[PDB]
Amino acid sequence: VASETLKTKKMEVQIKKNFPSVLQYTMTDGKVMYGQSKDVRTVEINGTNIELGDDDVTFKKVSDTEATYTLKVKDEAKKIDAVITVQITVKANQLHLNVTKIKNNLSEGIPEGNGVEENAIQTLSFPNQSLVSVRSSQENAQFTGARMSSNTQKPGDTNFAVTEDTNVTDSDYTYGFISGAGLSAGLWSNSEHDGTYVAAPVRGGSQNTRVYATTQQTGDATSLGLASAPWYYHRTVTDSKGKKYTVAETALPQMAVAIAGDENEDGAVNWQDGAIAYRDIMNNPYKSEEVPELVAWRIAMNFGSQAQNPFLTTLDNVKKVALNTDGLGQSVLLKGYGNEGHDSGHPDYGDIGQRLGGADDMNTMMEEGSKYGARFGVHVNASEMYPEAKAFSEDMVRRNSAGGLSYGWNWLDQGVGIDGIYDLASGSRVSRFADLSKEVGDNMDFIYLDVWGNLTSSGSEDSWETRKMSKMINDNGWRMTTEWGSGNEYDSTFQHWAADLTYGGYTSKGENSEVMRFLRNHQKDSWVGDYPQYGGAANAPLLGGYNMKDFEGWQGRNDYAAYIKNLYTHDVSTKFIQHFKVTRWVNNPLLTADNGNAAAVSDPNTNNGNEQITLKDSNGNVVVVSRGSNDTSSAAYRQRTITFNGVKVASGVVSAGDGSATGDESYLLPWMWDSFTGKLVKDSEQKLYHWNTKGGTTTWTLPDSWKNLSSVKVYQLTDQGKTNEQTVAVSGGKVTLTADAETPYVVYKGEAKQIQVNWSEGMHVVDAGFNGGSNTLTDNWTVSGSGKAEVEGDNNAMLRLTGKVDVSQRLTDLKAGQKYALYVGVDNRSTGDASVTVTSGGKVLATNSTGKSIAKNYIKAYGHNTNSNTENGSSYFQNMYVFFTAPENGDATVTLSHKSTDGAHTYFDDVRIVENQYSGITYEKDGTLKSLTNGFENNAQGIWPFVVSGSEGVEDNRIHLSELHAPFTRAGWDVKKMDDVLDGTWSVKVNGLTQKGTLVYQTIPQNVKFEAGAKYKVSFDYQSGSDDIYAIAVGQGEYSAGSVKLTNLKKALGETGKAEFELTGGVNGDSWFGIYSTATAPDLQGSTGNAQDFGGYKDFVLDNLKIERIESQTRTKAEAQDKVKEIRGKYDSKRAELSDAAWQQYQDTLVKARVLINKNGATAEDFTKAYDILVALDEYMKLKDLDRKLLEAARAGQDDEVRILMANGADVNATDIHGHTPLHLAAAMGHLEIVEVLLKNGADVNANDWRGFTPLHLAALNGHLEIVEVLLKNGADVNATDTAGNTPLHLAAWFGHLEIVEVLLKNGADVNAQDKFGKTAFDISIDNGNEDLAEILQKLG
Ligand SMILES: [Mn+2]
Ligand SMILES: [Mn+2]
Ligand SMILES: [Mn+2]
Ligand SMILES: [Mn+2]
Repeated sequence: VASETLKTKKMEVQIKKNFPSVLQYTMTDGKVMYGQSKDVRTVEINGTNIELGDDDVTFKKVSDTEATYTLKVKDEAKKIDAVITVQITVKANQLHLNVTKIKNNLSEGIPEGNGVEENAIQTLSFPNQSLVSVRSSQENAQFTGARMSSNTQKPGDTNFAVTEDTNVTDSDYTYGFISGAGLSAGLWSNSEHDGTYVAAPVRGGSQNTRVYATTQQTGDATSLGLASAPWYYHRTVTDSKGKKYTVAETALPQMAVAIAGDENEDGAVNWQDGAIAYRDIMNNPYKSEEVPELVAWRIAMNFGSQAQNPFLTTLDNVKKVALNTDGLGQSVLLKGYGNEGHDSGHPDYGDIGQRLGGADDMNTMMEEGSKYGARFGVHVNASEMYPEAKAFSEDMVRRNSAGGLSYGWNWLDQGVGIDGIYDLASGSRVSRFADLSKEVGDNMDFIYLDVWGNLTSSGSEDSWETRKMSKMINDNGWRMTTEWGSGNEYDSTFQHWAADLTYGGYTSKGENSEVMRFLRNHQKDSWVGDYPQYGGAANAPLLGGYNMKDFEGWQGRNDYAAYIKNLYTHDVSTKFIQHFKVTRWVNNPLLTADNGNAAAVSDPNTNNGNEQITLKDSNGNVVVVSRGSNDTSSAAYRQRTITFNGVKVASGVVSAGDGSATGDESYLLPWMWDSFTGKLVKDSEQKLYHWNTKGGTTTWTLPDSWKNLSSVKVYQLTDQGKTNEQTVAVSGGKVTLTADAETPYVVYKGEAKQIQVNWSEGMHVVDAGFNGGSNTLTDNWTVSGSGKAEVEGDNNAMLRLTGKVDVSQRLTDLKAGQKYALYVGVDNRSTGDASVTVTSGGKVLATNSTGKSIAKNYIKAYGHNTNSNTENGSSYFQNMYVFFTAPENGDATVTLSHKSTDGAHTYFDDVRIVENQYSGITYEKDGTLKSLTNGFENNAQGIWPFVVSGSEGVEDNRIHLSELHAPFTRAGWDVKKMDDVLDGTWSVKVNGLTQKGTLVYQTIPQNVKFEAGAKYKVSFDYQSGSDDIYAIAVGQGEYSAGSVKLTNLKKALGETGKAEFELTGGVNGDSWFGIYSTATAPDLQGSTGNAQDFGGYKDFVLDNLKIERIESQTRTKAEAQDKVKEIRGKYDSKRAELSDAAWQQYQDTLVKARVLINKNGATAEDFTKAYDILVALDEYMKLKDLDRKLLEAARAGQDDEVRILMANGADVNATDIHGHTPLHLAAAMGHLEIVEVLLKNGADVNANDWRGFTPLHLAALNGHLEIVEVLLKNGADVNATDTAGNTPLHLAAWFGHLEIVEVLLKNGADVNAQDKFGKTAFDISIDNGNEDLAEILQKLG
């Protein structure tokens, strides 16, 4: 066989001239490794194997390190005619085989827009190429392979001896290493092939197998050789609509081997030796070099327009974690960074959440946080989208075989699957990442790709697709991170279901492979950590494993202390270990002869034959992690010792990662690296992290570079940073440390200076979140008053006020003459008012206040929800707003204050100053509300003036600000029957909250304040899917069922409806209105499946709210005096006959009104307010259900009972659930003996009900000739169009009566009137099926 030789200082490779093949590798020491010793010249194209002849291969030795081959690959029958150019290069102990050019003589290339390239070279391989091989005739001939396993009970590895009986053909592995005759080598390929896996719950590149092992006979022996799995070149793919595409290669085909001897000098030559060498040739995930620095992983969540975590709050929280960890690196995943929050706006990647502070605040957060070693990344979705998203198009939609939508999940809106192949082949996805790139430049660290591999985008989402997905992302300078534990083996540096050990159970975790973890532990957080509950891989892995907890809303996670406790429990040590590369791993108790690991490295001379891992860095430092015993029944199985350069730095049992049992582990870990590129720090910066689980006193040997010190400085780490400096003596290079249980300490060689932190940079105040300790109330905020101001809270610190106290601070960096919103979270337990006020040189620009807070916080992702115990096991925190214009003066100041000097507490947190164009609030001269309008077009956050109620308890509330994207968000697109937006770009949307029997959302006095005794006209535009599904609720104080007044609303589905009612301020000023979910079931109109959800039958949209004060009539001292006489006469003698709690509320109002009336020097305004309050008291004192019994009396036919209730004092225009007044309920039943008497008492004859009609329509429909004539006399609207369109003339002819038409037309009924349907007066009688009504219609009409 004509050959030639390639040379390096480490080896000489003999290569065949007739094909790109190796005969042998001969190391400097003479050890030889075989290649393909047999004449094998196979080239596979598009699945057809073609054997290449002598005339088909051209050879050129370029240099001593390189050869070029030109392969004439042809098959006329199978439409194959290509020219493959192969390069072979040698470098040190490595060999590379690259396909550098692929010329297709049957194609002019891919037509524009990734059209189908006919006879395209889709796949390429060299079957049984045997680039590297071992024979059964060689000393210790063995194979080690690795496949994907997300199951802690099932290893992904295999280890067996290569014996005469070894028979395999194209056996695929993610990794394969062969060893024998004192040399080991693994094969690397960039192949995107999907194959054999052990356990994986998803696709998304989990099944990437790039090595193919095959046996053949080499005379005497059986030879096992490794080849690369097939490569994809110009692959043809099909979208959900059947449209076919040809997409170019992700990269050209590449492969390599690295020949190793006894690399770890352990006297054995096995896969571990090849693995060490493999690192020099293997692909490395982009930005994997930074993984060891990411000590503090967490998610900062935003959801449902709430803006729970604006970008500049996230920066303050980075500073808090930096102080508590002494500056260890961080990785913050922004979940809901975009659009309205999490699972909103998918897949508009470039739409940075405007309510969070937009791209401007994101960049500030990223640039500034980077100074503290914090990395930032965003949660994106490439599988599901919502109609709101500007990317939503018919082409983007995934469709099924039937041609219908591939529906996603319904929550705030209905998600629709994205056609993944379209999104890739059209260039759509890559332009959306480009949109984000434009916003973030080079500031953002990573992308977090959710769900990829679950098969929502297509039934494929394979390694080829995943590779192209990771490329798009890496090309914009972003490190790849994803959801599923097994997902994206090639490019992911983090799996959420690997790092958050709680999800999915033991079958769905990180990578369970010794081979994979050996090779890449330092490059990823994608392994199995401690979660003993799962067993196997999760029972005290020696290398640790990232254990992720969160404190910023993700899944209601708000516990800061547990977050930090967990960092020091598992993640400091895990990260320390990641600064070293595994070089040896013996006695793995997971690997047995029974699970396919007979040949696994089992040394009885290291660690008593129990598990041990040795790791080293590029500087020759050695870490040794040892398991106390390989018996899971022994207490020692969970005992680990860690040594750094032969010195004990950690010992014990970690507290169980599943939170089941605390341990005893104590450590003194040398942290020698900066939190940036991880370069070594200087001696004055060299530090040790100390942790003692049980607490107590432990003695330790300091690292060698500390042996000559006489003392050390120890600081206890808090949210304030380095505290309680201790000087500890050093005797014989040893220290004694007393530590409290689960408490962090940092040890320095000398005195260390405090990390400089300037709280709330860019937030227009200093320390907006109250994280500066007790000290902020001295240094940043200014306290004045008799009362008490304290920074209370061991978790999320708040401001706690007691008595008369003013906490104030100057506003900075405001834009002169620009409109700003200033909101603060407030929880008021005091009856005395709690205020927010913006002033300029003594002038009050804006003020707002709250009495006792009347609504518990149900926002899951918010820091102070009712599950957070602010005081007495609850949280009533809700954002209180002020709107002002920044002064030209340039001198503005905020004041948080408490008015009454009672004992009760007021809680404030998160002072937010944000540019805002809202101007819908118009006041009176006295400062109270004249009117409020909201089109929801400028909401700083949330559904303001409404606040979310408890129909779903503490949840990621299915209520948010809906966005316009026509035609997709409008009624009529697909199965959609309701508009998301009624007016402008925004509305308040409720999704599927039917049959709750409780309040959905409501106004609160701190947003809308309804003055005791004052009348208001509440009006809004709305859309409700079904009749009686939602209701307007009218209450006083904290909501209690049976204490609220409901008005069930009519179906407005695709047509904006209108609602308006009169609200009278409750005697205690805690009156409000909102939306209530009734008990009646939706009218799904025969919808099946997701159609029930998307349709809108279960939904409620509200827009254009108008609240107007109705100016009352001016009263005299007299009118009011007389009203006290009247009110007391009716309810005095009835002393505790009804209630005792309601007697206190009655007596307190009579005192209030008397004060106003009798104040020496009172005025008409005092007299008319005392009278209006009294009128409202008389209404509260109608506790005996008279109003609900009067309506019950006109119904049944009780002509005698209406007489009793009316005179007694029941409401003249009392309404039921359908807005029927006593006139409506009696005009329809045919009771003239009830209507004649009710009309006399000034009962609203022109009052509109549920269907928008007056008792004219109800007296005409049921066939009452006596009630219609007496109604028109009393001033009934003959020309009255209802919400349904029908006037009293129309409905009179529909049932079957004529007589009414003549009595209506006489009074002035419009015959030319046309309803909403399109029917007129005469047109109705044609389809009636009778000419008995039509005859008198044609005579006059
Ligand atoms: Mn070795
Ligand atoms: Mn706070
Ligand atoms: Mn609007
Ligand atoms: Mn939405």
